[PDB]
Amino acid sequence: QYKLSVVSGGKPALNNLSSVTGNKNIARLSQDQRNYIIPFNNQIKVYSVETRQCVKTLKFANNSLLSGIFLQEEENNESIVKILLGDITVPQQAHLITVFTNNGHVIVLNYKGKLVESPKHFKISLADEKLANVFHSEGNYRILTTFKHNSLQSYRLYALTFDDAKKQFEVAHQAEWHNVILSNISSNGKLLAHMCKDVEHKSISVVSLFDDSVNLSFPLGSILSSQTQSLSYNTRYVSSMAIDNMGQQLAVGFASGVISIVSLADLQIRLLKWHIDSVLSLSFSHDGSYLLSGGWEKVMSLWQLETNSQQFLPRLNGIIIDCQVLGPQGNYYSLILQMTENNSNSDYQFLLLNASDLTSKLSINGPLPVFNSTIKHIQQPISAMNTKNSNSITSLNHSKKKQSRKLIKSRRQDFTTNVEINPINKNLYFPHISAVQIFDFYKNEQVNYQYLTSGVNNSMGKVRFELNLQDPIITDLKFTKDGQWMITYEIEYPPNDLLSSKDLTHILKFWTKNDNETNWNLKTKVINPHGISVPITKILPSPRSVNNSQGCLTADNNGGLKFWSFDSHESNWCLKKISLPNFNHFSNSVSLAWSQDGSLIFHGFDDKLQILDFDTFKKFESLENTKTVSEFTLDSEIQTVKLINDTNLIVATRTTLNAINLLRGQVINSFDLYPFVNGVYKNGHMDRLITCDERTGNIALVINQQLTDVPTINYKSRIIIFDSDLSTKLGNFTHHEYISWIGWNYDTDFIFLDIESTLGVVGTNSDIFAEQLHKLSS
Amino acid sequence: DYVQVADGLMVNKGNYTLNVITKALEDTTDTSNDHLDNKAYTGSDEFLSQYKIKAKAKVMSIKIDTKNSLVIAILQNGLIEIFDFKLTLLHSFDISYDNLKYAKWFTENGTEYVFVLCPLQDDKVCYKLLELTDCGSGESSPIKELSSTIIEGFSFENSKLCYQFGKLYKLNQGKIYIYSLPHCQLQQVIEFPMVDKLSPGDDLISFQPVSVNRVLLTVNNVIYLLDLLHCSTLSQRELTHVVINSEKSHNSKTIAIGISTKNGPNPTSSLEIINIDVGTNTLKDSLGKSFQVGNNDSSVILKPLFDDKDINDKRVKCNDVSGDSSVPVLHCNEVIEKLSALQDNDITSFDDIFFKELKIKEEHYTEKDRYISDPGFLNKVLDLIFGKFPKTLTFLLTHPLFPLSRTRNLLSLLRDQPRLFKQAIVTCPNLPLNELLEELFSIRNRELLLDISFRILQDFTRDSIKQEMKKLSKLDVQNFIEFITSGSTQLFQLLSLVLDSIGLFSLEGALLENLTLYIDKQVEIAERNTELWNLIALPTYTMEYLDI
Amino acid sequence: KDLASATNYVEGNARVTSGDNFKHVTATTTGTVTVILSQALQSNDHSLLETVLNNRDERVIRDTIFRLKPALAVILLERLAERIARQTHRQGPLNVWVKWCLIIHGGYLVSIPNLMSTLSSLHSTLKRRSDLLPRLLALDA
Amino acid sequence: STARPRIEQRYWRQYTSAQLVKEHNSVTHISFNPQHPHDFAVTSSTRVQIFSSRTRQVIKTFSRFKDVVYSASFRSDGKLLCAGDATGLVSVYDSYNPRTILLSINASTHPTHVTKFHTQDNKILATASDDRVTRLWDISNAYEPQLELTGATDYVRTLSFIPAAPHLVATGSYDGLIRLYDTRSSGSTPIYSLNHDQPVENVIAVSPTQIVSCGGNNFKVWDLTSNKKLYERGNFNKAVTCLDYVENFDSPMQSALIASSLDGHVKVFDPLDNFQVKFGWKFSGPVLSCAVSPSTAQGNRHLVAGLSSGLLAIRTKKKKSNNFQRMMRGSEYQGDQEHIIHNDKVRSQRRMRAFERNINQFKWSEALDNAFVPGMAKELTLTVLQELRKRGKVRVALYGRDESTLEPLLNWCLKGIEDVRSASIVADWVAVVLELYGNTLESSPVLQELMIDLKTKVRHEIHKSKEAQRIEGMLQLLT
RNA sequence: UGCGAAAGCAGUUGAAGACAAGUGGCUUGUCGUUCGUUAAUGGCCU
Repeated sequence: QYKLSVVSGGKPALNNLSSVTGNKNIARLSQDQRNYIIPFNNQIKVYSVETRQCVKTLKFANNSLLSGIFLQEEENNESIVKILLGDITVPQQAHLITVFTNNGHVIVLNYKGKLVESPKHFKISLADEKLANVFHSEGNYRILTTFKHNSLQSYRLYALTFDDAKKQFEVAHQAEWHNVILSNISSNGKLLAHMCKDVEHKSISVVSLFDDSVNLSFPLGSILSSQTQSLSYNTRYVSSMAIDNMGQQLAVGFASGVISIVSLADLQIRLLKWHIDSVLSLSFSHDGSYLLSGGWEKVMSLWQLETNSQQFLPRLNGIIIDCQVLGPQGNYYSLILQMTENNSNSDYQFLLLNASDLTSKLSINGPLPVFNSTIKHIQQPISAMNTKNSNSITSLNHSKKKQSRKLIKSRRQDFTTNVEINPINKNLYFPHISAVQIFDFYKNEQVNYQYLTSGVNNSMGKVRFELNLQDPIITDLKFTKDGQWMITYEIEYPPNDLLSSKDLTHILKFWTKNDNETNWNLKTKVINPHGISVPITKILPSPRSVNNSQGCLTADNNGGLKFWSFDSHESNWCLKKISLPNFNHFSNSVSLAWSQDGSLIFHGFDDKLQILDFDTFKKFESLENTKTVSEFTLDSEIQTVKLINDTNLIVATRTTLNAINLLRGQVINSFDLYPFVNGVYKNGHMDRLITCDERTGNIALVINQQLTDVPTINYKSRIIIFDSDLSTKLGNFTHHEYISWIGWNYDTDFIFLDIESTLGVVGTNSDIFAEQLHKLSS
Repeated sequence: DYVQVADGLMVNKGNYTLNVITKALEDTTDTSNDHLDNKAYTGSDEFLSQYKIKAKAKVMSIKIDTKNSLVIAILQNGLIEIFDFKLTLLHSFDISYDNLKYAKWFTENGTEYVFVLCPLQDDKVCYKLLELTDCGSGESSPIKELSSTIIEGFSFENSKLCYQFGKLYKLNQGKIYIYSLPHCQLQQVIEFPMVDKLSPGDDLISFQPVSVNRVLLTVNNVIYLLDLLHCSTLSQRELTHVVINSEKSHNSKTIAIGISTKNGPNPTSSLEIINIDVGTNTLKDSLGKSFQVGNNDSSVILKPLFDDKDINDKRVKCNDVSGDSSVPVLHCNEVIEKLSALQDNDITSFDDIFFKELKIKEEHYTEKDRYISDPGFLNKVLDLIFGKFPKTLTFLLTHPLFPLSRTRNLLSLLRDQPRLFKQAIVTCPNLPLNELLEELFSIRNRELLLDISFRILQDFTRDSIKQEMKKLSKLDVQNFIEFITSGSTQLFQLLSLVLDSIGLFSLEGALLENLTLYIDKQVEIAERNTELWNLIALPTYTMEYLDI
Repeated sequence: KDLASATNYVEGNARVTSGDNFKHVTATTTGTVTVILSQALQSNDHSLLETVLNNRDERVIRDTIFRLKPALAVILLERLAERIARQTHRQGPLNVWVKWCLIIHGGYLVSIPNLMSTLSSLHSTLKRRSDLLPRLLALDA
Repeated sequence: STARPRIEQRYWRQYTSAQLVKEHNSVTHISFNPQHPHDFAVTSSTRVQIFSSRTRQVIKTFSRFKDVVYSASFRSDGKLLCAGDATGLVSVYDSYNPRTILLSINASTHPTHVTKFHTQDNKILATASDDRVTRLWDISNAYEPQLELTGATDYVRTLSFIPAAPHLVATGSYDGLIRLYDTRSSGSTPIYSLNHDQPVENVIAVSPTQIVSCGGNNFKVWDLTSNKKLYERGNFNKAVTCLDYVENFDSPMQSALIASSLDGHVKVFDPLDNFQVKFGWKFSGPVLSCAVSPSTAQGNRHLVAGLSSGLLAIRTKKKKSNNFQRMMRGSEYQGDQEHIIHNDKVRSQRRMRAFERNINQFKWSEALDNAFVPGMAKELTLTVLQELRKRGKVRVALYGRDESTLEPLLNWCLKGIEDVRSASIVADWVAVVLELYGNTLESSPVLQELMIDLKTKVRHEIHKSKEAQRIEGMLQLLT
């Protein structure tokens, strides 16, 4: 009765091609600017901008029709690169969109109501392994193609020509060049500009594509002044650029933060200077009097050119990556946030905002997970320094070779994310770096985003030396599982080169929400329980046995345990009972368990399963000594002690499995675990890997890593479901892509999470007059 | 599923009262009663009585007589009140009701004319019951239930003659059908090893359970779901479980089949005619504290042989789970042959255990984690190496690295060989703090003592250390404190342990003042090496020299 | 507020406390003052409680703390915990007050079963102090 | 986009304007207007003084009594007032007009100690002198009472009624022995007596079901529907002199009752959770007659304390042209009877300060300067030091300063090392500045005076911390 | 860079190609180069 069904949405899937872009955004509007056609990795979303909802999705698994283009195993780099508005084949005749992914697969997708099940899966001849773009105007569409050196691609401008041979589009081969380090297209597409690197120095060209009009090249050594002839490469290096639609103005945003403006005929130099970090986002208006700029500071800054001044937008809560205006009269700013508070994933954030009061309409998220390391081609953006958030200019080949060969020669690849599920409304919390993301996966979006520290997350853009002021990372938060409290615990760091910079220090607090609001109010905080400088790593919440989920027992890596129960005579949270066995050793590989009726407390220390009672906080030493065994000892270093119900149990160590019965105080069964995992985990991570059902056990997940023919970029989910304390392998669900965690949603189902972040689940005459008046309505 | 087991009318009171059981007796006239009092008069007795009941006040009692009637008796005053003989066949197991709770004239023939606890308060004739043999009176909404050998189940309530429910319950010849403590079921015992709890809301068997020992007298206590089953040839009542606010411990019901073991409390000494010794003192069933001891209906010590995955052909998609021997030899036949080789006819030499450890599974002369280990195989291997064979070089370097020895390690203080004891006091985590404490309070003070103090801080809790060191020989600790005051942080935290263990006053002043000087140079070395730790333009005119 | 952006962190009016403490689970020698301390711990009155406990002298503090009752020694030690919680600038002469209840009364607080529950102010405050005492000695050295 | 983040007993201690007026003798007890106690009377010797809720002095008084007077009591309508003296000729006369006397009728020749009207009837007045009998006089025909309420063993001294139950009069004598007579009875027996021990000081009825009596060094409660006590309190130096009760006023306590006990502090218990004080505030000695005003004082609310010396302490809580106006007339309509209503307001927040906006604009230097001034708060300075250490780099905050700017930092760490919560962090502050600024002190040898002064006081404080740690080590040993 | 723990433990620290500069040639420094080792006065609004 169980089966794989991958359901919910994932990443926005932009042009994740380092310098192979000038736009890196094809989230288009209709020509009636009311609905937003945005691609994903998992869907196509059509949004009503007047309500910020989805009027129609085109999911990437519901049709084999489309997903023959992308449902394969290792070639899942089928990313989506261009959207046009009308039928390309027929001349302008009604409104259904066309779609190109990275392989030149022409798709003609339906746009209104319900789709017709014949998408014209057209394909041009040469588009075998490429698509940079096509560029659009009336009639003529001109494809930018890439062939193969010094790590420079070759860009060619061919034309889609299609007049009467109704089953073949043929290219027309206008332009050729073989050297690109950075390129860009205009906001109307009628002009582009690239660089060439061709030594007596590097050079920059600006070319037309729809005529013979303006085709020129010039070395940028003239644009580089004597100050940047002298000083370092962060001043010599172009970070971003922009061109005008007219063809008389070229912005070059240099990596220091200066924004040069050069002309076309006379080639003057003109300098714009406010940005302190590097600049990544440069675009002109359609009239070319305002220059939109977004850098690593959290501000959206737009320059009026004929005053050379600026209007700000202070707190975008992230890092701006690309921005332009795209209204035909120029009323809508499309842009990409990134918010690199987690360096693991390139988790962007698509949004547009009005030009009226700069209010944001339809912040389009993906699910933003909290991994442990970089995933699969996760490069870092170009800053001036090799900071903790990104690498510098000189470490491009260095960091890409380091990450690629690290994933080749590594053996430690867990990145197991911790989440939670809310028993009020069944949305899943991604506890972010010093924050949360409450994702309601029923319609694959968010609801809010609360900050969870009193740090420097919000009120300051992180600049070149403040980037190493990382924010206090939270580890986890516990729901009171009536859905009432976020009991969060977080670790915090100081800036380095300080005597108090040694320790990473700890703080917990308590959050209450009503069912009305989506935020949480802070009830109380507790700064370093169990004394100072002690981790509080494993805390367990309680069922409705004691006071309708008021029990939360805090633990330690040292092995101390305290009990914590809410009360109302003291309108506050406080503790109940105290224990700190101060071992002079420590071990952060600790699990815990607790009985669902409230009887047994299980401390799974470093290979000793000590047993306390509930009532008196101590080791149960009764008055009989007839198999009242209140201390187990397991085979090796364990990571989980899990109780599925009050009779039997699963403990998990590094090498094998074991099952325990406690009414019948013995061991039961065993499965192998080291034939599955080699060295993949860090200690304590099997706890957040597997999570029990209320009835039907748990799903131990096989961690695999598919070898080359070192691991290649094929991956696994061959998950085998277990029922009722290690009894049946009743389903081996096969899948070609990775996994991080599996949780239980309360309809006896098991939601799993992909790294390519797709959430899924294994679970259970007057009529003619009326019609013609409906046609005459508009 | 059992509880704490021991012990090898008025149905709610107990001792300190007048007479809570004027109880019927087999091989007597009808009945008798005894105090640990009141009279036991004639209630139109002298019949085939096997049971007896009253009006639960011990002054208007009766004697349940097999003549279809129940006439009142006088047990306190002497003025018995009149009654009415209803049936004419057998009422030797009759019982009066409360003030209009449950009374009907279904004596032995299913003739259930409903009435009250009176002779003149009569109700409608609910005589539609078939030929039944199991008549029970429960207090859910007071209800007489009939299980019939025409097999059927039914229940009626004596409020306005309301037949609640009933179906065709296939009830055969059983042993003991008591009601359940939750009142919505009944433990109806099958003959030898079985007692089915049947949910008495629809006469359906809800859980047909098996019994660990012989079940002959099953009676459900004033508990959550606990019953007592007394065996055939004994007065032993096993306490099993499947009323929670003030849970009763004794004087719940009067039912057993032991050696005249009626009036069944936990302390069932004061009986009605028996006058016997006493038994259990256990309360009702707890939440989850009794079930960790009460391991009945299943008693075994077993484990699987580490079952692998359901074989996955992935020779094109290998898992990167080893560069070494992933699937090792878990051959129990090879392990049995190797252990029989170690305890075989070569046993005169240490080669008999060395070559057996070689011909056993791939343990690299010291290393665990090839868990070729069932509990019986493990303890027989440990017995053949702990027999009358510190000798072997492979096996006794393989066994400091074992987390499982489980209390035969009292021998470790007595056996005194240096390097095996050093490996055992650094690695194997089964050597208790008693042995650790006397080996610490040895006064030869070498790296053995350093390593066991490191082990006491690596494994042993401070509160157990304190309450174990509270009462021991004072001469060892005072001699060691004098030695260390004359002439390392493991020893200083052990000094903290013993100098919290000293108590308040039970010492002298000169030795402790010299210890105060020792700890004065301790505070000065502490402050001086933490000091070591956190230690670790142009003026107006000058006269210049330059060459010409 | 724009619901396309993140909501802001705040504490509001949360009760700030670290993870330590919980409440729910004829002369012939010297005549030093007793009955004024008795009527002082009848009420909670700062003026007369200061005129009895403004003391500084060793034998005076000894005789006062011992010659009062052991049924008030618990709440007297808790009131001295209140004093060292209100201020620790002037801590020198009143540390003597805090310490002599622990010195001269030894059996009564031990026979009292709930020490750390009702006494959750004093040793919790002194261990809040002595938490950063390794850090304080490191900083000062 | 978004904004920028920002980083009971209090009610009874916001009672102030506690002024003093010394009488010429002691204050027996007081009274309050029952319909509106915006005036109140105190019973001075040979005069009764009546004060308002505004001017807080005598607005009217009567002083043609000839002996010391004892009892002043308003009728429930609050128009006339009764006064009993030591002569035993109890006088009733109209209030808000002192110079008229309605009727002065003699009681027994013993001094009439207490005299109070019926709580709901407007024409029958209870008097009690030391004749061992109390009287329910009728002011329509004040020639003989209706009831010679006899049945006392000695010295009937304090009267009260039961509020909702009319026929029950609770009198109290100097025998314990709180009697409660029925007015339809013979006037010789109560239906039962309440067994107080001491001579009762006075008794009030705080419910129609529960009364509180006080006499001796503890006060008692008494149930009347079952003759039961549920409560006593005796934490007073002398006997609880007077009682008072109030219902439904503006506090975190719904209803209060106070007991005043000749020992400075007056205690404020509550029948919400069985009679615990919030906090009792002292006075200038033997407090004899002390009460706060009743419910309908409407904001402005006075507590008065007439001591046995006689000084009254009064502590009170107190909460262009027509053509231009026609030009700007439509300012208050605010959208009542028309279709839709917009609301797009930004809120004028709390007052952002100069140091706060210095943090907002990275003005770290003048943020430090605004921290280290005596005009700003000390805990504000601690919090801004903690927050800017957590926020920014102290190196780039101190990247160009000298010792003339560094000196208030050291001058305030001089007193802030002794703190409990900021000791090691201000030690880290001086640690950074001496970590990177030794060249300044070796050029200018000035501020090492404060460095060595700091050193000796921090040796004192580290000795203090060491001895505190070993004293809690004594607690650990005697656990 | 690897393990591990809020801890120490082991190593990279290469080469080629091209260019720049000082002196056809030589000498000093780099690379939005293939390969290997796990190693710029420019700062946040209504």
